[PDB]
Amino acid sequence: QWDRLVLNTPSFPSNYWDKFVKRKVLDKHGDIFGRERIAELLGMDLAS
Amino acid sequence: LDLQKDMVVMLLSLLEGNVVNGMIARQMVDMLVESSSNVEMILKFFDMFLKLKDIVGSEAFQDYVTDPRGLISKKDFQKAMDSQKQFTGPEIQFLLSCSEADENEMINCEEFANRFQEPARDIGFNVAVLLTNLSEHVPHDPRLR
Repeated sequence: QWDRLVLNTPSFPSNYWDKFVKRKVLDKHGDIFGRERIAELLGMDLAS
Repeated sequence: LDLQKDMVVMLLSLLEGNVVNGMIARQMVDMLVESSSNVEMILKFFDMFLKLKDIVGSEAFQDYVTDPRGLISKKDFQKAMDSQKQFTGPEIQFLLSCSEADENEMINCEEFANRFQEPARDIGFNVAVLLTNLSEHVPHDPRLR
């Protein structure tokens, strides 16, 4: 419940080395869940 | 489909008592390899409709569904299927042909996704059992992989 607060934060992976977790999650999860829905959950700007 | 189940039951009976790398198991693998394209077609039928049931319940697909009655037009169905990127163009065309769209080109996705589930369950399970049996009793056969 608390970790739900960092998903959309611009600095989610600050200490963890993998800085592309959001990209990875969106690519596997997005077709079945919706790319825009995943981008909103992870605070990603698809255009940029 | 029930007749296919009976035939697969006969094949499993032929496999009764089979040993690893048994002659009858190897002959059955040869028969399946000889029928490769048709076996592939049957497996693709089962896989396509299982994936259809999985997709129709997905949030992304339901986003393309908008009509109050819950019916999706053929064109919205095509758009939704393309987005999921799990079916090919010919596969989506075949699904549209099977969809049984009404006079207004509206598909009842729930009925379409549940139509072939119960009828194909017995033969599907028996095919899974046959493949598992053959795989476990003919371990090093790249053709069965």
